[PDB]
Amino acid sequence: QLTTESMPFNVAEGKEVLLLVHNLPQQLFGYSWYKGERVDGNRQIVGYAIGTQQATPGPANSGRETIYPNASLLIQNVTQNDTGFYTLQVIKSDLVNEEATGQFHVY
Amino acid sequence: QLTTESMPFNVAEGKEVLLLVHNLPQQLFGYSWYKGERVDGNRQIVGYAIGTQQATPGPANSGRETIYPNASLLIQNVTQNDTGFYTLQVIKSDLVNEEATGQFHVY
Repeated sequence: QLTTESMPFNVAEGKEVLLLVHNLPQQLFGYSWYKGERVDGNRQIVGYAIGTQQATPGPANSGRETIYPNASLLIQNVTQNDTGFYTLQVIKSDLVNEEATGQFHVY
Repeated sequence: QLTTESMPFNVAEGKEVLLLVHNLPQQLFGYSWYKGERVDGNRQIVGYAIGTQQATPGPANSGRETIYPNASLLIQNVTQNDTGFYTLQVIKSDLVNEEATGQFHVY
């Protein structure tokens, strides 16, 4: 059920893009965003815990990523290298997690 | 740094194998074992919350696997088709997750 959408999909280099998160599961611990099509802690952008309400930057964090409590990912000042796919992992309390993947284009 | 290693790597058809998990990072949530070299909710074997102590079987559960508090995974009555890769995801509490992938063969 979990899906993500870009807003706007096509983004002008310089201003922001919003990756909305739809159909969030229930029973949640936190979120994890990754740069790419797969879940990879080596390319993790940010890790946010709901209970502690504090986010931790991953290896691929550029400082331009503000995360929202609904796991939505905002990227201000989009670079041509910020283009491509973005993967979200929603960590459920029963450790049976869910992942969605989205993308946006940059000119 | 989180690594795993099959023990033994070369397994006799029908016998047992253990995927030792060490270099475990402190401050954890729980574990998730997947069948394959990628983290993927459908090929999930087991999910374990270390504070609920609860262990929920995934869609890839064959009832031969057993996860331990030390995150290790043991597979009994090993068939030859199991020859492949297994991915453990260690969920931190800062939600910056670590992953290790194990390998074992059956002769």
